[PDB]
Amino acid sequence: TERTLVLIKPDGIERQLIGEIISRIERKGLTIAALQLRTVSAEPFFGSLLEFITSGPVVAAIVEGTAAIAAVRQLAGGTDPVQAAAPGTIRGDFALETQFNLVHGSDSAESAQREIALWFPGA
Amino acid sequence: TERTLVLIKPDGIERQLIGEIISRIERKGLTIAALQLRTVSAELPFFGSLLEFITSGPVVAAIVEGTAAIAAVRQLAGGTDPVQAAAPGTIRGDFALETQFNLVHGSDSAESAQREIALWFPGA
Amino acid sequence: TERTLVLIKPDGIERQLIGEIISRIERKGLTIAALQLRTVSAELASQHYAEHEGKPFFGSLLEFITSGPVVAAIVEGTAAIAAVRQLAGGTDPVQAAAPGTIRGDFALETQFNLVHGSDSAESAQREIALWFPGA
Amino acid sequence: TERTLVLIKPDGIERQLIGEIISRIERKGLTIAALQLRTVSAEPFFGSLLEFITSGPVVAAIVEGTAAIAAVRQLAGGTDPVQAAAPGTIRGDFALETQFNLVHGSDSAESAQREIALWFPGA
Amino acid sequence: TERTLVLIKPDGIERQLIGEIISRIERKGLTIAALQLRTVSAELASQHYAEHEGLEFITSGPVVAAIVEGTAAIAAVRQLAGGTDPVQAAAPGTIRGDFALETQFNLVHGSDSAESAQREIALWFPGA
Amino acid sequence: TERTLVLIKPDGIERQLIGEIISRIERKGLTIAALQLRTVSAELASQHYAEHEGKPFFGSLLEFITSGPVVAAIVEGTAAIAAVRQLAGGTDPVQAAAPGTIRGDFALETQFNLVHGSDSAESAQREIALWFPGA
Repeated sequence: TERTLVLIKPDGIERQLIGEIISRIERKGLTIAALQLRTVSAEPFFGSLLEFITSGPVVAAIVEGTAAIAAVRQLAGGTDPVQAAAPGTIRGDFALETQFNLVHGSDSAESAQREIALWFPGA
Repeated sequence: TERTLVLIKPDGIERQLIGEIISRIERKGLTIAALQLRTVSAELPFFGSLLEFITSGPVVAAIVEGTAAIAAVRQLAGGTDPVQAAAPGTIRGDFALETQFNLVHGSDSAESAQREIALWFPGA
Repeated sequence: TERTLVLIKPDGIERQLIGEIISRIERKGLTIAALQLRTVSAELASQHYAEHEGKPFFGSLLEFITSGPVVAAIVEGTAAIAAVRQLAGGTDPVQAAAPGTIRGDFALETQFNLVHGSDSAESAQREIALWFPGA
Repeated sequence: TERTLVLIKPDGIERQLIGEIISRIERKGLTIAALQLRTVSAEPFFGSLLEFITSGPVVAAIVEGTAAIAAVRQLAGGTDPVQAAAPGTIRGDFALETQFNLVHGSDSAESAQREIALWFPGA
Repeated sequence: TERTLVLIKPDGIERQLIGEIISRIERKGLTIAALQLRTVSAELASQHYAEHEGLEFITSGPVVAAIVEGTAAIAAVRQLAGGTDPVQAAAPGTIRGDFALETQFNLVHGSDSAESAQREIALWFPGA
Repeated sequence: TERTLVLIKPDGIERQLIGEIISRIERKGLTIAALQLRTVSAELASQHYAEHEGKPFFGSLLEFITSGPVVAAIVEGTAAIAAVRQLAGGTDPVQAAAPGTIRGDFALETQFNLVHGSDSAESAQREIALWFPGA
């Protein structure tokens, strides 16, 4: 039904949490339509590879399923891992501060459209 | 103590989540007092019937008991809509995407639990 | 595809390991064709363990299996019989059960080794006919 | 950065949840800076070993990391495990009533400083 | 320190076991140096399975290919995957022993030697 | 019925696997009778590894075990000694440790194999008296 772009941020990779994050997406009922470990370099940031991340390794993925956009953001949790993110979310269970909150998901069908076109051309 | 009836809906059985759902119940501190995989045929106001809270298909019925069992099960299960209502950390919040296929049902009150238990587990 | 009978014995119920045990069966790719928590009557216990009559441990097996409720299930799928035995592990949870099995991960001694699975095709048919005559 | 005191109450030890509770602290990004299984006898109760626990075995730990105090309270959940603790917390996932809610974490920076000096002198 | 090729076979994607398989690789202490979900073509499948000279399952659905790196990565991955037959050979606690039932659908593949690791990596991840 | 000494070596502490290791001991049915995170003194190191003195690698053992904190524990229960060795797995995490063990699932090489458990009843008594004098 819906498609959303999810990024596992560099801190998520450095902490060996790639599979744990994918598992929570998969058990939610969502499917991994695209997946790739990427390296993003240095050099406002709207529509670029650095829009939601700092330069470093990142895992991009197209997540597909019913209500995928809203469900991914549900799984991820609020921005601040302690102040806003609910327990049981990726950020609530695994993160401490906003600067290193592990994951990003599209915030709208509008964003998912361009984001997916940016990271997975022709998808 | 306290008793409530749980149903693992057909979508929960199809997705191989029987043990996962029971595990969450047990780790909460609740005990499985009864348990049975059932089949329910299509019956053509659904109150007090086997199809009250489920559609036609296989289902696992279970009596769960323990302190605050009724509210505890409702907490573990989560709100109706697994994305807009169910909190993360719940069965529905963690494993489901749409209301029609939200995996589980738990009695919402003592009188419901009493009625549903006698239906699915006569004599218990 | 095959069918086998799985028993979660009273110690597995007492330890609230029902979900964990069923989870290991499901993730293995096997399906639960029948499932029931029940108490074992003296008659059924003597039927289930008929092969052990005359052996010194026969009496204690009957006592234990009737000491508390069990969970019986029919597990179905490709090579279900051998797959369940693999998941369960060897008899002695420490000296025989490999790590990663139910007994290897959760049990310490033989008389409290949590689960049982039919040991062969003939036993599977015999035990299913006994525990689930309608299946 | 911060440090807080965690107690695993006797009921948490009885239910064999020491590793589970410690596991949830570590996967949050926090570190166990000190740890000890203690026995506490029975003797208001402010500043004493029995302030947040009844007599019985207890596991005391110093938990360290960014926002450690608030993070541990988040992981633990509200007092009543069913009416207050959120799903995905230790109490929301593992406990049923306030009398046996498994775990305690310092509720403030002053409590952490005070509780740490009591359970781990010289720390 | 070694590199090895890991393939999550089409049955592994279908059963939504990508994260579970990668989790076991990571907790073992190994790192994911490359990762990609992709569809396998006839040409590539013939190169990978060129060892069988005497209509392929690898081209039915997508697969996840990955380079896994770390100390004794090659042997460690084989240990994690388990023997070929998930019931008769794979040890409990392995990917196959815990999640699979028959050789036809044993979920995952890992390079069986240093030589095959280099040939498989050069085939699936040229330029890596 | 038995007690054994369990060490989470500095690499197990560095990798934040304390809870994972304790969980595997607990779910096996074993109990934690003693538990403490501590730093190993020079004296304690030479005492724990005294059986390796004179060997060339004796210096590397002392340096590693004092390179960072450890968690020491007394694990108790039926067959606790053999059960802990079962959970930990063989020495080499890849070539000897079985899948499903602590070393088989989390470690790659011998010098960083995370945990140690007493290998016999004599060793258990000797190691407990050294690490937990009052126990």
